[PDB]
Parts: sequence; C-alpha cells; structure tokens
Amino acid sequence: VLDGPYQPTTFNPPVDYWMLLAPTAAGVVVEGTNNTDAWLATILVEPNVTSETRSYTLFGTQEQITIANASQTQWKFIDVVKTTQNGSYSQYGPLQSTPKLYAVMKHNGKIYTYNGETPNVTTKYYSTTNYDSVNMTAFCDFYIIPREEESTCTEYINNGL
Ligand SMILES: CO[C@]1(C(=O)O)C[C@H](O)[C@@H](NC(C)=O)[C@H]([C@H](O)[C@H](O)CO)O1
Repeated sequence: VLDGPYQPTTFNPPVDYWMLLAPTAAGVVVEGTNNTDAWLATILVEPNVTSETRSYTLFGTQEQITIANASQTQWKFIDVVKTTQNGSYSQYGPLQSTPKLYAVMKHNGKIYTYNGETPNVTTKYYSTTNYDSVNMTAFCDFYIIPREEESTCTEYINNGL
C-alpha cells in the first residue's frame, strides 16, 4: 500500500494509482499537463487569507493569481486549470484541510483530485484528453497508492499520516 516517500521529480504515473502528496510549505504542490487541452496545477494556501494577488511559477512561467482562504484554521488546496496553451487559469474544487495532504489520480479519461473539507472529503475530476500520458511534476515528497486501496488514501487525506 504505502509506497514511498519519493522525492520531487517529473514522471509519468501509472493510471489507477493515487499520488499522495505531502507538502510542508505553501505554494505549488503538483502540476501536470497533456500539452494540448489540460494544464493543471495545485496550489496550497495558508489558513486565513483575505483576497490578494500572488505570483506563482507554473510550468516554468510566472503567473499572477488572485487567491483567498476564508478558513481561520484550515489550509486550502486549490486546483488551477487552463484548457489551451495561452488560456487563463480558473480555480476549481477546493479542499480545506487540516492534515496538509492531497492526492491526484489518472483514471478513465480524467484526472481525479480530492475535495471538500477534512475529515469528510469527497473526490472531483477533470476530463483530460490522452489522460494516460499526462506527466506530473511533484514539488514535494509523495507516496503511491493503488486505486484498489482508495479507502486507505481517503483515511490519510481525512486524518493524516
Ligand atoms: C466538462 O465537465 C467537467 C469535466 O471536465 O468532465 C465536469 C467536472 O465535474 C468538472 N470538475 C470540476 C471540479 O468542476 C470539470 C471542470 O469544470 C473543467 O474540466 C475545468 O476546465 O468539467
């Protein structure tokens, strides 16, 4: 089950495996693209942030994104997604988190990520052309968990390692 931790790297994860990410600092957690119609990055925002514009390096280039975190005590993982190379990023499906863990999976034509509020998370997805060949760059330590053991992954997301 808990295969890792692996150090930050760019690689092509197998389909139907959760990549469980364990960031320590606010910032970009993971990014992945098919180079055609999906660029996804996950940003971790600290507790308690009134609307402000921040700079992030996404896919090698500096981007300005206006972020907020309404929670006083919980972190906020936000997916930013653009659907063409020169498109703008929009924000989707936050996870409010105490344990500071996130996960992403390639499955059935889509990229799945966790969502909602710990300790009662759900999942959400994004349709992604050529989903199986999406390369991911992790910016923090990560673990690999098969989809068959999703219930273990969900437990870690909800309650921590
Ligand atoms: C086209 O419908 C879908 C999709 O991709 O299958 C449905 C899906 O529930 C939705 N996911 C979320 C978290 O909103 C997703 C995004 O809106 C879109 O991919 C972002 O560009 O759109």
